Amino acid sequence: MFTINAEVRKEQGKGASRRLRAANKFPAIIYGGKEAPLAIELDHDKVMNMQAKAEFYSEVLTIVVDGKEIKVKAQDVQRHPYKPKLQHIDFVRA
Amino acid sequence: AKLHDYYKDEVVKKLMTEFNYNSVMQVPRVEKITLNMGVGEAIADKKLLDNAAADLAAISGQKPLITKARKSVAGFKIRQGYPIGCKVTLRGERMWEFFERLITIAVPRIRDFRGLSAKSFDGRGNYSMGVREQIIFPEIDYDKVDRVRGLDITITTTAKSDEEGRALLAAFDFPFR
Amino acid sequence: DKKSARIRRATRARRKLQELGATRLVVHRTPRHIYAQVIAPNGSEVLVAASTVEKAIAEQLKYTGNKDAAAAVGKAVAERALEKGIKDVSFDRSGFQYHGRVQALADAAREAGLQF
Amino acid sequence: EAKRLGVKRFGGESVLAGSIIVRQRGTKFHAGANVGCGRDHTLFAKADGKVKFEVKGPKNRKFISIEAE
RNA sequence: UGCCUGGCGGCCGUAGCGCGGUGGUCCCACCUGACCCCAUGCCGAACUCAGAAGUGAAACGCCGUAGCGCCGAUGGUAGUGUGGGGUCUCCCCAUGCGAGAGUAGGGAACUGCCAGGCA
RNA sequence: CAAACUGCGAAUACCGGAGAAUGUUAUCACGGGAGACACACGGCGGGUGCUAACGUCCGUC
RNA sequence: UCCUCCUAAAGAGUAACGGAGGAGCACGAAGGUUGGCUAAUCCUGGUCGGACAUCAGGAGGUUAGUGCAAUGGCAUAAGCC
Repeated sequence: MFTINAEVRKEQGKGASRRLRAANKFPAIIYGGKEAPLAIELDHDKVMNMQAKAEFYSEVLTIVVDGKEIKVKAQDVQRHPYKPKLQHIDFVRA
Repeated sequence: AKLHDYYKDEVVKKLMTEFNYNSVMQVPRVEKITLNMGVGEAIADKKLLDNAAADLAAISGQKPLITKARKSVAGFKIRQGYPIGCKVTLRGERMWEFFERLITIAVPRIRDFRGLSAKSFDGRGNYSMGVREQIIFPEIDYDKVDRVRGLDITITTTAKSDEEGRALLAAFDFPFR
Repeated sequence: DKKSARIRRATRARRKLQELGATRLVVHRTPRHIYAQVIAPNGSEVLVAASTVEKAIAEQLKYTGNKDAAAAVGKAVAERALEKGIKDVSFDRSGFQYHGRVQALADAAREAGLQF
Repeated sequence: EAKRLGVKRFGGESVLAGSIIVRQRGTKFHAGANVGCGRDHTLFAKADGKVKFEVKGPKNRKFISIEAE
């Protein structure tokens, strides 16, 4: 019932993370199961608006990447120490 | 041997009957008996320690070994390596005859006989208490008495629980608490 | 525990012999049965071994565990070692006390034609 | 005076007999094969070959081993 | 050799700790006297001289329990070598290397030789 | 939270074995002839100082 | 005069009239060989016992001890018989 937009990730490293933060984006990863973990790049404002909901803590996330629907759950979320910005999120294929 | 035969004849059978044990040796088996003298007055005089050790050797079948100091404390003014007391490690026929001679006469005739405690245990069924007025024992006669002295009595058993100690007391018929 | 204490006691000689890098003979002693083997310097290979439980060497013995049985086992181990060509192995009595069956079997091995 | 400390010879280095590998104040390394320990807790080579570093034991202690070339 | 038991090595918290179950076919342990082999700071305390009288219990081998505890990714974060900039107590730009912790996952380990027994 | 704290644990530095490549052998040793034996400023990682510094001293460029 | 910890920036060395300390010892055993044992700390019972003489049992696994002040290490013990 929740719409999520995702983009493919083709870069890796602290330099890539800095580039995404400068371009107002931040990466995220999905891991779990026999499938190899993969990284997904997401924007900042739209993802913050998505996370603003109070039901995120107990809702299954439907990631739409490469025209495919994947149900995941965010067990751990990494947040900036004091600034209200997100730099990395973690998801599991539940 | 003389008491061991009767022990195996009746105590083992009654314990097995009451505890519905399956193993033949599940009945508790006595390991050893220790007779120590932790008076603590050996610092003032050393002859009393030798006299008490000689008395213990006479009453028992062996001469006790002397025990040195364990840990020094400034409050009690105790050094390291200074002998304080001795203990007798009763095993075999000596322990059997000594325990028989005790339980025959010595235990019933004690002043203020309130009865032994069945709850005071170390934690695995070992009964380690202390008895004063050493004159109660028959071997210590008024000829060799020096002063009213106490002793520590410990019985070592293969048991690992207080229920087995209670069963052993019941076998010993446990006059009263 | 007795076995752990025995192993720790034997560990001193076991580690000391490692620097030498020479094959050693060890004997495991128990009133029920006695075991013996000759350990290679690598510590994972035995050139020859025997056990008192085996009737191939216990057929002439009244029982597996006795002084005569230990002496016979030591003599057989020494003879097999000599015929195999052990080339002057060392001695290590598994951290035991050298007063009884171990002493008898060591004496038998020495008198069989050994020089240890 | 500043007492000299450190590992004189590391792993994979050819050494000769009587050559010290590491001179340590205590015992941070243990002698292995063809390695001897002196009275000053110093490990010296007992043969000719390369040196190797390995960790073993219940306490994960370090050992020094020498392999002949 | 399919399984069980004990010894000879590595691996040294994937082998460790707590709980339950099972074991005498073989092996191992429990036993009295020791004046005899051996010896006690007393004691047969340890070891040792007879082996099953019986047992598998104190201990010990094995299986389950992922409970305690342990190892542990990809990625991210902190940091740093190189040249520059800024509002030069510090931060950023391009690049290389990259933490800890945590998550996923792993696992009640495995492996070579010898000896006996159950076939 | 830590300079006489690490159940963990970087970048960087250093040693040794093999290696295509380059720097006029650029490397080392021997004998002779030397010079100085009072360095300053800036960059990088710290100490002292009051986590007052643009004060002071270290290793390197 | 010698030695120990930072400074001394994960090789080694590395300085200021920098920040902090110990010593001029000692053995005919406190050395060696072989065979054996293995701490401080708490609880249970204990005329003497005040919690803090020692004892039997349980936990602990080197914070004890390892002669000097300190550092590195020592359980296989370098600790004890």
